Amino acid sequence: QDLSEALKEATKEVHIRAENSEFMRNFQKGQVSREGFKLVMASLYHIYTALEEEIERNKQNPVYAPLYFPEELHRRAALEQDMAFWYGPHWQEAIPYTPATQHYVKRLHEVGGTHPELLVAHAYTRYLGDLSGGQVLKKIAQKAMALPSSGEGLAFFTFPSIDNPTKFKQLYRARMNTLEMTPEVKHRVTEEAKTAFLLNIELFEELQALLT
Ligand code: HEM
Repeated sequence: QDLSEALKEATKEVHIRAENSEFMRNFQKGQVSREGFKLVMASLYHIYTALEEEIERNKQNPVYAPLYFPEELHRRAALEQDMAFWYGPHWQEAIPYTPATQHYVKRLHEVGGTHPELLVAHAYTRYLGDLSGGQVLKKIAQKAMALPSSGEGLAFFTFPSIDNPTKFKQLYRARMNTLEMTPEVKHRVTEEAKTAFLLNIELFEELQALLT
């Protein structure tokens, strides 16, 4: 059984739960506020910053290397543009860094520093979702907040080096399936992907509480 299928199957239940967190439910319905959106985007900025520092650390490591697609997928530069848009030119000092974001970042560094064979779980959880449902969420954010089609403020959701998100997803999946894989590693990759999802759910629970 292929890793990319194992992961999708192992995370389908927790995905249903992540979509039905209060924050994403509100989001889905078009009820995102500028404050809420700013909080989540500032949190992703720290998260992707951590994920991508660790992808760099391990880019030559064969437990990750076949998924090294910085030009196409990396999000940090995009989030930096979005932060300047939403928080202004001194965004670096304005943006929050919540404890639930700190927790996710911490685990990202643990995985990247000490269990890099699990980094694929974290890249899967974030990038493949960004290439799928992320595009749906973009449209909702755009309509809710009157964001222009020109893309300012939504650089995170825009992949200028991928023509077709779905084709790239297929490539990414086919490359996932070339990773060297023992039952040990596979079993723990799918577990870690479930933790990645939980860390996101916990971020969302946290943000909702901060907002209400
Ligand atoms: C309201 C919130 C969300 C909506 C509406 C949503 C929507 C979707 C949709 C429509 C797909 C494609 C389904 C398919 O190809 O069969 C999907 C895939 C995915 N989503 Fe989500 N999603 C949401 C939240 C999340 C969150 C919080 C994460 C992770 C943190 C996530 C991660 C993924 C991943 C990794 C995939 C690809 C699954 C695979 O093909 O292996 N999404 N999302």
